[PDB]
Amino acid sequence: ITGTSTVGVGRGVLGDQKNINTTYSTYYYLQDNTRGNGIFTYDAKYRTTLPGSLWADADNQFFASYDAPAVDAHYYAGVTYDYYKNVHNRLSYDGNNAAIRSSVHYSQGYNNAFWNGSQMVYGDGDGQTFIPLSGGIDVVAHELTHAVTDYTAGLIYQNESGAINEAISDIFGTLVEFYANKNPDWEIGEDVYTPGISGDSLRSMSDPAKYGDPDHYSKRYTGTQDNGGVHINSGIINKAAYLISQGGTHYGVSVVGIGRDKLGKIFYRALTQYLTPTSNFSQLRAAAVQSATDLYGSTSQEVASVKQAFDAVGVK
Ligand SMILES: CC(C)C[C@H](NP(=O)(O)CNC(=O)OCc1ccccc1)C(=O)NCC(=O)O
Ligand SMILES: [Ca+2]
Ligand SMILES: [Ca+2]
Ligand SMILES: [Ca+2]
Ligand SMILES: [Ca+2]
Ligand SMILES: [Zn+2]
Repeated sequence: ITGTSTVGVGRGVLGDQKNINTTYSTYYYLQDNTRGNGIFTYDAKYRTTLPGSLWADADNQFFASYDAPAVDAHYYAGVTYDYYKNVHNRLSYDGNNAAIRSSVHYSQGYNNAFWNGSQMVYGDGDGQTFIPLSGGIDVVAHELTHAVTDYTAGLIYQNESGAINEAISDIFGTLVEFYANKNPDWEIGEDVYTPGISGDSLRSMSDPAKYGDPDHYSKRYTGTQDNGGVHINSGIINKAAYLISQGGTHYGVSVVGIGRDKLGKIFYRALTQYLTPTSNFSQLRAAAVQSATDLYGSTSQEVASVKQAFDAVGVK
């Protein structure tokens, strides 16, 4: 909407206070004009029609329980925009500052979040498996990264390409979580998963097997559930990414870590210059090796480490 840029204040899902960019025209709307062509947050009102209504508030204060998922979706979309712009020189998900749209309060007891082809969508959870999912910065960045993937490599959402698609979202979700630097880790969704259980998460990149996911190509799932295991087999690539960054010895294969920034540069280049809609794991290995070669040179430690990591997870 047309209006003047303002700064509201509120509390997120975890009870933390933050400032948010809003727009004033009669009401204060969750419309952040400071980033690209805007970040817009909508109320789905417990229903499934999308996007719902642009979030309107009378006083620019967002401290109601109902406000919390909107505050975090809006704010963490901003952080994710900043990561892509500042770290990768990418302007929004399409590279041309497309408006970023999110809807919260989707459906009832909805234990998931997704990119629907046009926007991000967040359930509130059922209060047992999840609390409102926008409370996780890794979750928000995971969802926006699906949009980046769709506009770039275009990895088809099934089987190996789909598992790469998922891993790309977990990798950048995690790198955004480190960028914001609040309780960062290599776990996925820990901030909004199972409020009654401490110390767990939906997935782990450092040890995917902790939550039943494969950490070696020999353990890949090839059934039909979960689109051919896109959230399962992602563990193989998540493990490789973790090893590239942090190092370690996995099934006897030692990897020299090169750090998060270089992991991010290598995978961003692979995503945007080499991967295609049908890439499999072997082709991802080749893309990451080529990307590291471009950035650091054929004889570099970075290239050697990428090879070590894929060797470690059984991907040739
Ligand atoms: C980071 C998580 C908290 C949320 C994350 N959600 P996600 O991977 O975006 C869900 N994916 C999804 O719904 O894809 C199906 C789809 C939806 C809409 C259009 C096209 C395809 C997840 O791992 N979900 C688990 C699952 O769906 O099994
Ligand atoms: Ca208010
Ligand atoms: Ca964390
Ligand atoms: Ca995390
Ligand atoms: Ca938990
Ligand atoms: Zn996903």
